[PDB]
Amino acid sequence: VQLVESGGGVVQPGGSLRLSCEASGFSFKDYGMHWIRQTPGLEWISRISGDTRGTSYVDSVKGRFIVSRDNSRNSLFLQMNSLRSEDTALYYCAALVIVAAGDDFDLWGQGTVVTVSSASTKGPSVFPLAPGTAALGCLVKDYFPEPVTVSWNSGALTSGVHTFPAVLQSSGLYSLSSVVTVPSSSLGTQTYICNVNHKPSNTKVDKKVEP
Amino acid sequence: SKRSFIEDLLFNK
Amino acid sequence: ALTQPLSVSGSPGQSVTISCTGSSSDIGSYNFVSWYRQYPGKAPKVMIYEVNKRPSGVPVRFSGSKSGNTASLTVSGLQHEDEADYYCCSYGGRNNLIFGGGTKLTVLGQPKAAPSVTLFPPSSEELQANKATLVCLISDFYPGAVTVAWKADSSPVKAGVETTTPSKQSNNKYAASSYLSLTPEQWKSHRSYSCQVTHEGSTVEKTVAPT
Repeated sequence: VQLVESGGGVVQPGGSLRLSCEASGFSFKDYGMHWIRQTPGLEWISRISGDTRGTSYVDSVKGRFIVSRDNSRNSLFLQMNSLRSEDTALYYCAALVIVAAGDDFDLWGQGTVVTVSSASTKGPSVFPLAPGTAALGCLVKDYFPEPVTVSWNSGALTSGVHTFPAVLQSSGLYSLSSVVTVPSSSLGTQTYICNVNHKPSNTKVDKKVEP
Repeated sequence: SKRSFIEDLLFNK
Repeated sequence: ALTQPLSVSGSPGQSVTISCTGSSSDIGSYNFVSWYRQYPGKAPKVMIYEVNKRPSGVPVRFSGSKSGNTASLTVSGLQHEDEADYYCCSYGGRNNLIFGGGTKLTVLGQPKAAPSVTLFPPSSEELQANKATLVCLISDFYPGAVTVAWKADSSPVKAGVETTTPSKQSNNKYAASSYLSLTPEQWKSHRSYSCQVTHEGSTVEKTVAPT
């Protein structure tokens, strides 16, 4: 018993996607179906009845999205037009037991990521994060797509290196930071250089990090 | 299917 | 529009409860409250529906109840397999479904650790380049659930925050990072900015100021 989604991806603001949900294992025509998207929580978007006769939308997507189904092929669709940044989410389709009436069937698909971004491939700008123990870093700001790799002193500094995971900004560009704790006494003896490498854009940046 | 019947009414005003 | 606590925890064999607060026209008016468990990288599965009903297969230790405008999920005799995110759901009042924000249930098998927090002010180069990014880096806390608050002088700041959900480090503690985007004039025109990390009811704050 399974719901199999597809149709997501990276789309430009104003763009269109058509999400698909493919149903096997159960009597599709007999269940209301919903679309639910997930961001940091879950947000209910839309519902269509089993007999296709009746549809609901949350207000923010009214006018722009249209739910549809094809019972003859066990398929559920979400035509998304006029996409906004705020639409970026992991979209689930689901048969939800809200009123069971003796039938506790509840089933979700595996999700499909929609990211609304006008963002070309772009290498990062690398800025230094200058400083017992003392911490120093590299800001790897505004790149696309993922990932970057950070090392320090051509890989020869690795103890105390903590390269954190990246964030996806409103703008569609990613930023991460790499921070290393060195002994405070090392701030004169050692040169601290971070090496950021971003492969989709063939970008290799080095940046002196100095107090 | 009664779940269909009352769930549909539940999303109609 | 349905409120859950950010996170809750307990040891193997303890009992924990997750509340879920709605309004009167939703949780207070219908018995259509469901709960969903979600594991990292997987889709939600229903644990409870119609307030207190359990599908066969969901362990007997999961129970749901409702009082006034607040539903609750209790998990008796905790087990490590019960660690996950749990979302409540209710009929919304007008052809409608609303979800809670999520709660992270941690089944503890490691002593707690407050986070350590490093705040970096905007670099010289980035201000040259006309941007300003405050970098809050958060390490080594357990459980992996933390609240990030920003402050210009003493007033809360929400505009421009983007924050990473906590990820397991190699030391099986968690890390998150937060970024406050500022114009260079906002940055230079307050006496200080602050990153407040609250974990387990203890708060680690870090402040930076313009120079």
